[PDB]
Amino acid sequence: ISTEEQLRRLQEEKLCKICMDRNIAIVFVPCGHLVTCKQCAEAVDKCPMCYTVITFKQKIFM
Amino acid sequence: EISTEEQLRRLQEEKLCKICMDRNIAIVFVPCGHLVTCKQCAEAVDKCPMCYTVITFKQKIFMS
Ligand code: NI
Ligand SMILES: [Zn+2]
Ligand SMILES: [Zn+2]
Ligand SMILES: [Zn+2]
Ligand SMILES: [Zn+2]
Repeated sequence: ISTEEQLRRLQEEKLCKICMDRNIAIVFVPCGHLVTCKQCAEAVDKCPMCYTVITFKQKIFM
Repeated sequence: EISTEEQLRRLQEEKLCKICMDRNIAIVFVPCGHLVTCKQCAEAVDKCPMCYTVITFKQKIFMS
């Protein structure tokens, strides 16, 4: 409910779901999930969230 | 950015389509990688409205 806690929550959402250090920076084609930072995207050939095979790793910019 | 409040506001707003600001980004542009528009707003553009790079694909993304 508090501002700080809402904030902590959104920050935590932005984090790579594999290393949880760096922010997400890659979108998986073709499933379209935002899952990993750039480094961690080197370790995966299938989306961790939906297991779709990744045909391409697009770099993103907000 | 200068207070927890503005930090919150920014993280909340950056989810929003940058054109209409009425709904979440739902498209990433290939090849530039800009996250700019909801599905509706991406319909009209053939170049990214941020960097003007020709768009070869509008990839749907899941952002909540
Ligand atoms: Ni509005
Ligand atoms: Zn990572
Ligand atoms: Zn996926
Ligand atoms: Zn829009
Ligand atoms: Zn662009």
